[PDB]
Amino acid sequence: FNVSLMEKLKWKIKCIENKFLNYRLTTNETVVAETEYGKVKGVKRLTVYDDSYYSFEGIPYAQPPVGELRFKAPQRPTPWAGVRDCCNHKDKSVQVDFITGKVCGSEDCLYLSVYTNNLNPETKRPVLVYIHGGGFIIGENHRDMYGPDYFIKKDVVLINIQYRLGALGFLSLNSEDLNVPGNAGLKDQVMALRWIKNNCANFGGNPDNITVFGESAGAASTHYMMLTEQTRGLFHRGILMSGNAICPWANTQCQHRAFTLAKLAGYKGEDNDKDVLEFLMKAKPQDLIKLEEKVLTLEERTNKVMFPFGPTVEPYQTADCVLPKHPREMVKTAWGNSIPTMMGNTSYEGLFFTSILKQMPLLVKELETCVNFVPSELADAERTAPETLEMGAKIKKAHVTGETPTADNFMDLCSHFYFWFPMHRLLQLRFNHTSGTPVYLYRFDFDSEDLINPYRIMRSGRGVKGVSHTDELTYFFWNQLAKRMPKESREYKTIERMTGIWTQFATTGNPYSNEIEGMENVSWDPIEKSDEVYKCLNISDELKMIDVPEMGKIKQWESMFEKHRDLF
Ligand SMILES: *B(O)c1cc(Br)cc(N2CCCC2)c1
Repeated sequence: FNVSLMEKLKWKIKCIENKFLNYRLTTNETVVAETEYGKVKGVKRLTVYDDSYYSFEGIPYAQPPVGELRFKAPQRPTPWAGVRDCCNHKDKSVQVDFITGKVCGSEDCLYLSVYTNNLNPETKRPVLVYIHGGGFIIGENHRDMYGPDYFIKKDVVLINIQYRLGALGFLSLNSEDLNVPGNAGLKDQVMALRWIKNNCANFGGNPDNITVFGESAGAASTHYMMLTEQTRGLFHRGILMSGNAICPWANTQCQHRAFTLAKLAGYKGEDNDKDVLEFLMKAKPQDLIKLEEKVLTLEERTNKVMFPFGPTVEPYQTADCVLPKHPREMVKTAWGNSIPTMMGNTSYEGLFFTSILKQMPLLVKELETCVNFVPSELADAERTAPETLEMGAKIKKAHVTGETPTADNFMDLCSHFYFWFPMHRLLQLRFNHTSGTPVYLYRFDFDSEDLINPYRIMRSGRGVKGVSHTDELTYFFWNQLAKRMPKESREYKTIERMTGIWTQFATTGNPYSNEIEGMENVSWDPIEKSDEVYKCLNISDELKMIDVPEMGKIKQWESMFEKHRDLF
């Protein structure tokens, strides 16, 4: 699973190019802004499209979670006299670099970045807050991956946050005396959102008009931020891009896995929460993150647990508790059910798993009965119960198109298991607990290899057709693999469309505007509870409202809950 020497060298070359471009697009125009915690100094930067924006990076929203603060809820940062230099980014959270294979980052990572094309707008502006994905184990707010260069064409304030990843963000212990209930990384997000609420006006933002959005684990995070009581009314729109909290990969009960991690790292002693914590508290952070890949058992991997540490139901209550119940239970009471909401997925999500399939062809044989993809809550432990075989058959008829299952059948199935089916479950649960504010659906169906992002390397997608999970990021954010596209190019037009639609929705709670090219004939209605078939804006070279192509398969997955409706 090591990225090729060829791509490692391409990547090293691109990292160097990025350093020089970043320098070249820096200006001498520094500015100072006020915050609750003291003055911050930022700087204007340029874009390759000859735009410019004010950039503040490395604004702390919490105390560095180091030493005794490791694995704990974030605390408010210490204020400062004088001016804090925010003209440079800070480290990303400790994580494995997927190109190099080496551990990178720092425990000192609780920062956010703020961007706008005008620090003194004549009216206060929509504030968009992006939470990055990466399975809660990788990711950053560095502009080599999430550059604001496209968004700042619009009159908005854009904020990109970091939050703790991996075991450092998501360790969880049952022992109440130890104050490690879990979800430290989601609590990081909460404290970032509180900072934004109370400070965005200083950068020209409207604190009464905040939109939180994210993709993949960032979408699950956004959803968590819409579910938890901790954030009630902190913001006003939400966009879930290819994920939510009901996704099987987006939460896990990981309380037993701390001991395993400790033991991988050399711990000698018994499985006792306090002894385990003390060992983990002294370990080098890079040693723990490097070994995180080894934590899951054969059984857990088989049963489709994707990450050893992630969002979890906390075993006891604390003042900072974010997830006191399972996400489905949390939907039934969520304040965020009553704010304008947009959700979507790409047209071939499962293509994302091309790399894993290449290395483990045997996975395709799982579709012979499909029992491993039956939702874990329904399946028996060995996945041999006659009921489990029955449910797996429903899945098999949904995705296997011939006598022998194919790799494409596998990836199609993945689209539904990991993304479309959780979306369906969320929409149906939400309809029974909402003021009635609208939810809009999109389907991202624009395929190009003329402009890409780094995930395409991770998924072995060079020369591969189809719109994978993460392919839409390319049209939202600058990354170091990008380039200036001709303004009449289909790629450039898609950048304008995506940032336009998101800015339009952020502003009004309605993603339609006849000011967007190609939307002239679009009648984009939100989903109603009585709808048997979901309507979505399909985003390709043309913008077209269609019934969701995935609907039939979605209903087939739902039928597995025929005799278990209370679990749907
Ligand atoms: B999104 O943050 C996301 C979803 C899935 Br499913 C899997 C990942 N990974 C797996 C390998 C690294 C990130 C991310």
